[PDB]
Amino acid sequence: DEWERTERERLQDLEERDAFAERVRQRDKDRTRNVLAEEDRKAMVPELRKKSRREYLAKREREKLEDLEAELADEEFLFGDVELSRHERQELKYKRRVRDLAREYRAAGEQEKLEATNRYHMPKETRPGEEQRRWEEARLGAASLKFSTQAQQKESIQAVRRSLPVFPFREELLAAIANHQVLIIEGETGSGKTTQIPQYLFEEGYTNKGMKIACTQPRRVAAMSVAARVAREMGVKLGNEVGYSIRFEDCTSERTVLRYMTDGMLLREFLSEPDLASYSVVMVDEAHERTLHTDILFGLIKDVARFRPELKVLVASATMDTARFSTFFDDAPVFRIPGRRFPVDIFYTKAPEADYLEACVVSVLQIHVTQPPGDILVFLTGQEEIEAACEMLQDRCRRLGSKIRELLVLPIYANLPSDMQARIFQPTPPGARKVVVATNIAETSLTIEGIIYVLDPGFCKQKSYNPRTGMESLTVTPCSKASANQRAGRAGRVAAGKCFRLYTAWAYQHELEETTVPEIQRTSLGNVVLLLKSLGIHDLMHFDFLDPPPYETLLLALEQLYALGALNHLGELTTSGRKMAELPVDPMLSKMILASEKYSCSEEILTVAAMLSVNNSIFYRPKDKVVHADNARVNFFLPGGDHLVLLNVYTQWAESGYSSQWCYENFVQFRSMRRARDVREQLEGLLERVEVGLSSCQGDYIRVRKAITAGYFYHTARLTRSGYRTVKQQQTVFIHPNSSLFEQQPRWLLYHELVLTTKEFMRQVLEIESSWLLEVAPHYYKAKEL
Amino acid sequence: LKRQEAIAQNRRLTLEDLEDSWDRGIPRINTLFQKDRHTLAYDKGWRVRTDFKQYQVLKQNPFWWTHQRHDGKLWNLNNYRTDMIQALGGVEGILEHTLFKGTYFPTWEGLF
Amino acid sequence: DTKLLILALERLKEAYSVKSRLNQSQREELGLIEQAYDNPHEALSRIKRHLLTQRAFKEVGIEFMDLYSHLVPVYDVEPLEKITDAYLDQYLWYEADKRRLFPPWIKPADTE
Amino acid sequence: ADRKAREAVEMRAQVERKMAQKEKEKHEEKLREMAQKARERRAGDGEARERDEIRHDRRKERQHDRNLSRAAPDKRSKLQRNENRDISEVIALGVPNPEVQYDQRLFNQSKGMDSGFAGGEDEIYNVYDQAWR
Amino acid sequence: DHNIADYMTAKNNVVINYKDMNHTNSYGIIRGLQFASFIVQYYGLVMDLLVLGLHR
RNA sequence: AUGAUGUCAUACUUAUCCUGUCCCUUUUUUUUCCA
Repeated sequence: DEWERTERERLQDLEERDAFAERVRQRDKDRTRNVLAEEDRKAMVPELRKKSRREYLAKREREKLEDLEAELADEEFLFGDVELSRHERQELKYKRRVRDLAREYRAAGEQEKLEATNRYHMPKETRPGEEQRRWEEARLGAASLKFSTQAQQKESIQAVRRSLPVFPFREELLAAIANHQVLIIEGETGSGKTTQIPQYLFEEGYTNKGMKIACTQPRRVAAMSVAARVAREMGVKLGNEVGYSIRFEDCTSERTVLRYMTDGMLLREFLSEPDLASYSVVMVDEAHERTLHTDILFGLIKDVARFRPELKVLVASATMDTARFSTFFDDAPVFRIPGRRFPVDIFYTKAPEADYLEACVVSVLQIHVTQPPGDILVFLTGQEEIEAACEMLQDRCRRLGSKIRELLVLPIYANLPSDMQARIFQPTPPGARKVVVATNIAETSLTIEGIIYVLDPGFCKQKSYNPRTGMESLTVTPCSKASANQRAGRAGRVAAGKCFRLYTAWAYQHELEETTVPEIQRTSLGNVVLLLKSLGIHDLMHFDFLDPPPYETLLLALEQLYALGALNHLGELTTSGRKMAELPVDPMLSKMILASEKYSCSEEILTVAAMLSVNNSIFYRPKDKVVHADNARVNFFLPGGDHLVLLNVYTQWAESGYSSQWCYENFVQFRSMRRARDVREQLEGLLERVEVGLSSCQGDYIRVRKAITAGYFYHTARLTRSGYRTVKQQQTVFIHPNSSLFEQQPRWLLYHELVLTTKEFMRQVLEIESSWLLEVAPHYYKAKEL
Repeated sequence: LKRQEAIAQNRRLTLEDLEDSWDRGIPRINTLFQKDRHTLAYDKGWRVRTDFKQYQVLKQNPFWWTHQRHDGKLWNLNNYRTDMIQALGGVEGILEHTLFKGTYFPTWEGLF
Repeated sequence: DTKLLILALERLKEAYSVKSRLNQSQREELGLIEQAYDNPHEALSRIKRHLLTQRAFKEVGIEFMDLYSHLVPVYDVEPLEKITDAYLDQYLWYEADKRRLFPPWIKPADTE
Repeated sequence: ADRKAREAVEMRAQVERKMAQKEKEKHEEKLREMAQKARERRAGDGEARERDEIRHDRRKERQHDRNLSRAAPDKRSKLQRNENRDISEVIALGVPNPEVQYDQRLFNQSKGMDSGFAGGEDEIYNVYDQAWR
Repeated sequence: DHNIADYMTAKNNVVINYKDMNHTNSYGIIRGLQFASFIVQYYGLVMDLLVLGLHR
């Protein structure tokens, strides 16, 4: 079917790519001409000996670095236990003392450096987080007055293993999957669905034939956790046989039997191995996740299961989406695992609610004051609401004093500082109660034990993208039925818990949708359209969807990719189209990077690209240090637009030597900075692929603004005397207050985001020239409109 | 010493080791825990400065010698009001000298 | 820089705690202090520009505070320069205390 | 006088600098003695297998590090170093323990940055700091 | 820095004005400046040195 | 001898305002001769 012509085109692409790289290699070896008396040699031979000497010194202490590392690296896992003999013991004291000797022999030089620059130098006329220990000896300075058991480990592992809800269900379901190729495995949390199932399949011999067993997760770090625990059971090194591969992080070697990955990782394994020939089992976890990659892989592996019968497809999930799961996958049997640890007492409010924030407040007030021991988890929508909540709780804390006991209020969302995310993971201090105000991120992949109460406001921030004007609005929306169901299910994991819903049984059973809109519907799909055009699906209409998108959204998608030129006047891939297609980011950015080659602003567009990759969480804006943060941010504000502001901040951070306390001092989230750095170098790792030459704009921000123009020409707005209004649609937008030009208000602006918060907005904007729009897109932007 | 050992024990210093000694010591213990430890760690030479404020403002500061944010609060006169009332006669002996009963207000706990 | 500036501006506000009948000139000073409390980087840019380039200043006023057994001179400087001087003051005392300029016998000290 | 003092400061400085320099050269030559005798004391039943394991692990270590340096210019720096810092990563890897801190009923019972002494004004009623009843 | 030193010493040399009398400070120190604490204590430091001797 | 109608500007009154409009949930993506 379409699968096979797709694969046809794919293998054709792979050979064409190989030949293209080969042609490039020979071309450049052509372009670089390898042109490669007595006292002449007697002169330069000393000098080549000079560089020999010097680069040999660097290389020499480099091999000393090698074995310096290697001594302590090898002696770590051999010496401290085993009954070893004279020779290697002698060598231990040797390497120990001798590396210490080298360390001190360079410490001598360093010491003399610093003590010899310590001194007084007459001036010359020429035209880590402890400021509460810098303020704790100030007081103590002011207040002074002087004048085998590893077998036991494995037995314990297996003993707990025996108490899984899948351990008695072992052999029946193993025979079950031995029968039918397609198996629905419905199971709740804690069942061992993610851990024990691949162990079993290892035990079954599905690994022989050189085969692998894939387990994919919707989240990298969740994959890491699952992998770590399964390797703990496996008693081996995580990474050689039980291994995981996600972005920037390979922890797999050619011993890999159990390979854990994300759904996009498996998609990109479909960039390398279409038939999945070395994997005998693909186990897709919690597919209810409703991910772009989930519903891509579903269709692709459905076609595989049709065309590869001895292949093993196991897709396990938590919730009742098994009806449509089987229906699309032609009525697979549904093996029921019963897993639910402890009973959950769910309460309803007596009537509906009016101001659910104060209801949250007073609910946790009473729960704390009157309940017996046990942690509290409470859901809100997000950051603004969440700090207002903690404000209210800590206000009550202050006012009621020691008539209460210790209420560690702990807010949590995704973009708050990572140390303060880790803050909630400490075991609770005796006597104190631990109350976590959370976003639905703590619905999934955050398992904080001890939670015995949980309260649900029945709401959530759902994205909603109407393409008919291109509106992506993160709006308030009463939460799904399954959503509240597992928001209940988030509790009980260690004891009988409670879940109080802020709404009635009436509103619940009556006014509740089952599952949140399968994202394929709601999301904007540019990257996945470009991706299935990368694999060669010409007819994207009769493609094997589980949930098709509305024809309109794919219409505007195709018109977009045509406009930026990736499609020809009938809608298939240009050479630009495919090369931009391999880049795992939306085509806006990819085409701007295409323009950076033309304008010679390579590195700058690379860095801006890397910046918008994670941007939403760059700058911390605490309430207790508002003005210091605002000012450390206003420091970088450069003229031209906030994109080059991000450029400048990354420039200054890398300037520091990639320091964390740099970003701490300058009020920038280290997480975003670090990930932007690694994503920039990943784009450089693909940089030779897409035929990009490394040149800098030489301080010519005109080139960089024009490359941004060529990339985001669609993303532009113009002045109207009734506000800022779109160029094409002429519907009204507004300036983000956090924008570096928020009050400069340019006549011609370029943007990157499109939301409609409490007012219609666009984020990370820049001032543009309308002439560059005709310079870039005279076929889409004509003069009459500007 | 309780701090060091609470690092050794790595337990948390709880309110019970610090409510016997809450207003004692010269800074004061309740200074360790005020709101602005973070921008007052950078105010140095404040004592000389309040001394020299006498050449800038036309008024005389009777507490030229101290600072409440830095030195704590070195006196508490809240028993003085109570014992002043008990020595004048009590609220009854005090209000028989007043127009209190000619107001017919039922009792003096509501006065404002 | 912002901690040193916050300390300077709080110290300068401490004069008109009363929020009295003050005058035009104190009104103008309070205006400068508030707009520098809102926008702290135009302030600091100005401050360092001053410290770098300025060497001829306006005129000071003098008057005497009568303490009945001697008089005290009281000097009256203009607002823009009062802000630049307050920040310079904080910066110098902070750095001097970190590099240990003043040996332990120079004693209106912050420790007792 | 300022020129004379500048010169005397500079020359006294380099005087003592050089003297301490020679002191460090002495220190490091006795470290040379120490190192030679270290290897000398070095040179003269799990050891055999843990030793084949030494060469085992270190040798495939050099193989993997070689070929890392080879495939990507520094993917030894793309793989080994960046592996060992990020938060949920470390939580997943079971890494243990990756200053004094105390109760928070204590904090923020008090707020402000200015002395309550009014800056020299006296005519306001600040005698007691807790209402009578 | 010579810049701050020049600011501080060029700032003590101003015109002092009472009702209708005006003169110029050229010799002493105006104590109603805000860094006058620093000048007074540093100069007093120099005089502590003259009184004690560098050795003591 | 003062009717309202007013697109009349000014004069005036509330010692009436000048601070009092602003902020995004979740999250994944293959890489290539080192030297």
